[PDB]
Amino acid sequence: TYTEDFIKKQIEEFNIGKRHLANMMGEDPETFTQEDIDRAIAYLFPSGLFEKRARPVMKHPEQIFPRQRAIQWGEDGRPFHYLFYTGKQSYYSLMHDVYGMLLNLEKHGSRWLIKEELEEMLVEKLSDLDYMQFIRLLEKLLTSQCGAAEEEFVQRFRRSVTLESKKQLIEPVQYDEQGMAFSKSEGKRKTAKAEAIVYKHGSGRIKVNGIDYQLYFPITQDREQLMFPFHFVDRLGKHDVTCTVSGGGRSAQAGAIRLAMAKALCSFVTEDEVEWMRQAGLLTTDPRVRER
Amino acid sequence: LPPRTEKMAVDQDWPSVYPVAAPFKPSAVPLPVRMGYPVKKGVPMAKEGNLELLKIPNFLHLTPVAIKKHCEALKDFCTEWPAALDSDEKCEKHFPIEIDSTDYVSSGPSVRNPRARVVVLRVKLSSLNLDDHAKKKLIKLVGERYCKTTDVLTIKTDRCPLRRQNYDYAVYLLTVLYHESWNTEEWEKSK
Amino acid sequence: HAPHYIAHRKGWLSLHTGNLDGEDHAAERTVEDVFLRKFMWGTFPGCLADQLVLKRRGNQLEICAVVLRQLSPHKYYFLVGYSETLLSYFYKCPVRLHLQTVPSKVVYKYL
Amino acid sequence: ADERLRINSLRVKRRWRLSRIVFRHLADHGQLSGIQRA
Amino acid sequence: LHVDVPKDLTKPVVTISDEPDILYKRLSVLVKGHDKAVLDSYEYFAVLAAKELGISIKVHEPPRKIERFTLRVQYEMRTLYRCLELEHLTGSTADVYLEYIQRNLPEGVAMEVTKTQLEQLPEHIKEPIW
RNA sequence: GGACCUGGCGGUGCUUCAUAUCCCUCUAGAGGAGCCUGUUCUGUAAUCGAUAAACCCCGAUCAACCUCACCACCUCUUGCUCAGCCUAUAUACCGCCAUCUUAACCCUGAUGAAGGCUACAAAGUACGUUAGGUCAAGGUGUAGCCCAUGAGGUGGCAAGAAAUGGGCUACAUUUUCUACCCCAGAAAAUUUAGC
Ligand SMILES: [Mg+2]
Ligand SMILES: [Mg+2]
Repeated sequence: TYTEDFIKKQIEEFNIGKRHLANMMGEDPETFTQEDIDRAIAYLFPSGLFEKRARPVMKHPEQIFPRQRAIQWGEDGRPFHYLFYTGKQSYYSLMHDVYGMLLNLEKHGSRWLIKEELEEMLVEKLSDLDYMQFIRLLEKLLTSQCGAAEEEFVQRFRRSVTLESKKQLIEPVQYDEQGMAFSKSEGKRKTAKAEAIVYKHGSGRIKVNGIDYQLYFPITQDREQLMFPFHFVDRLGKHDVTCTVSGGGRSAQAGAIRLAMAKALCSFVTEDEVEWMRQAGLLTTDPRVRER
Repeated sequence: LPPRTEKMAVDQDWPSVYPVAAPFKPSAVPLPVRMGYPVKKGVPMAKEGNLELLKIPNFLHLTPVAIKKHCEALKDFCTEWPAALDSDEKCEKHFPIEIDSTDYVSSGPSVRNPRARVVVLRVKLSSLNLDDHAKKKLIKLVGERYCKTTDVLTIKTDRCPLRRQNYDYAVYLLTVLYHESWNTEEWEKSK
Repeated sequence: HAPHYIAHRKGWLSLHTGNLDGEDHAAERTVEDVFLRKFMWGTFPGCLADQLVLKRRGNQLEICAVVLRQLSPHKYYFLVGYSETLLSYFYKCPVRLHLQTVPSKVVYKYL
Repeated sequence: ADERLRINSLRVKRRWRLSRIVFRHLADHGQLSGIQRA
Repeated sequence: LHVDVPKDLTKPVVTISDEPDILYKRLSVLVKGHDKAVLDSYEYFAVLAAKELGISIKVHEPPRKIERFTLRVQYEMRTLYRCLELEHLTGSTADVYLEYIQRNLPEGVAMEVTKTQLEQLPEHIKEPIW
């Protein structure tokens, strides 16, 4: 257990160490920031340990120490909160506020806050059923015609689902010396590695290692694989492709070229079409390779 | 006894505290640095007694101020690149031959490395005064050592133990190749 | 910490280039490490709080050891001098010691 | 070596020089440089 | 030292010889290590020294190599790279820079310095023998 | 002897479902041919034996007059070096595999044994074992023999039957040969594994 005196001292040592590190790096201590602390500690004490928390850290003692101690009543003994004797003053105060807003309204991409972090916000342990009751009240408040104060109040209790997998990197459009717009991309299948350049305008000519695609790929299966990207988005005969493939075999080279052309063609199509290609599996590297 | 970090001022000359590469000394480093995967409801371990901080190759003896203050004193040992050689275009004009040699720095009692003897001479045939027959003969004689795309002849010598001996061997090989390319045998008449 | 944290949470006690790709004499370095650890643990019996750190830069050989405060400082100085000279004439390289005394074993957790 | 070669001309973890058990013991402790188990 | 300072210091003796200095077109320093953070810190150190000594430096990262071997119990070794190409530096500048950065080579990191000296054709090869 | 409380039932059957291992489902073999072979039986005075140790001379392959083992005759010895021995012992120990055994508090019942939950909430909160195998990728000891468990000479030792298990070869029309590296021309039931 960490006494408040202990945390006070550690704050002092952190401040003096911050000025010391600022002196060592030559930066001005007055404007020296926490990002500077992290960067300087990484430089002075290099560590490639994969666990980021196992690497050297000099953070402000407030973030490190889990010491908490909240006083609920004064010297006279009177509790500060009017719901103290319930034992869950924070939770019931929140419920009271929500019910009052619901009364007022009656007179007139994201996820719900999970139980443990609701406890963290309230700094009070709570059960499953009361959490369900609170979530039901929040849903009821959403159902009503929530005004401003209501929906930022609800937004206090809604986290962000930052797992949007529609994050394909659209290659920038480049321009050749002739002024023609194009886009370059890479792809890999087994040991085959391909790099394709797709032109914005063309007549459907594909050149594989300087050779026509029907001559470089005698087998119809490879030609169908080269078709799949352009056909999926209804632009066969509307682009020119210049690709270079190396390594692997016939099927691996065809798959790598397909991936490269799809990733380069992402530039000239709409975001919806990019998502349709992604859901069709045209923009994912195949990770299946020979096993030892 | 108390650590000497307590006596260090906030405006000290840090390079004097760590003049050279030295291990992490928690009684000498005035930082409250912590490192270690914390336990449940715990904190990363403190520096005093931390073997993990002692295992890092710390760069405390190389700070930006220390680096500047060192390389400012080391300027006296340097010479100036000839300003006439502004780019590689004139480097390949005034100094045709390129000699590549490698040194290896490992850690141990022995400084020897078998790979330090290799020498690579690179010269563009266009820099050598060869007529049509001479260049044909030299190209056919060298074989794959000549790359047609780059017009460069690459002679790699590693037979001799030392490196000066291999450099001399490469020079002698180039000398013979040139002289024997500028020679026509009675045999060479009827190509 | 378990062995599967050697590159995640734990580190490497001995640090040398010999094991890298293309570098030679890995087995020689390992044999030197084995003897060096045995000789330190026998020259400082019950003193080392935790394992050594055997660093090597050029021909240098730094033993960054962590010991206790139980022996008298005179004995520590005598042992440092003896072991330094013995190892320097042992390996024909400039060996060095960096003893770090701690009040007691720095326990991390309990198993 | 030279003498025996002349007549002929006319005609386990040995990589690290450790016992196979010991190499596991050393490598688990992190003792070997760069030998991380994966 | 607030008052007690060395009054004068013995600067080392650097004599300007008469023999012409060597010229290096390129100098590739490939540093190999088991740790990426050490290589990044050493890259910062070397680059700062190169900028201050007037040397032209360019850094890149050659691909990492993996040695996997099974004794079942399976072990792995990582080799990460950082390549520093210095360009257009004379013999003395290159020698002093290399001495500095090799004396300050961190633990567990090896180096492979490739020097490409510029030389002239031998006088024997200027004209054919008659 | 009356009434009541806690049970345990090393519990017994059914009911409902979780119901994964394992079957069924899929793929390829194995049943044919020719060889070499492991085991078992019987045979001889003897051993059918073993080639980091023979022969070979496309690939392989049998004895080889080889050689160590064995049978029958013999010989050498203070000799190699206070000699020599591919002897025994884990039924000596470790090393390694396998067998088997194995807290407090607060309320309720009249302050009895005893009991304490309802969320639109009603008292509950805080190791041994083994005549075990393995001395072929490992060690430490302990005993044997020493005119013989050491060293040599002479000759001899050639094996047959089935019943079963495995291994090596070719086995094709979705084939084969040439040019090419894919638009050509000519020929002709049981049962073992895996996903
Ligand atoms: Mg036994
Ligand atoms: Mg027989």
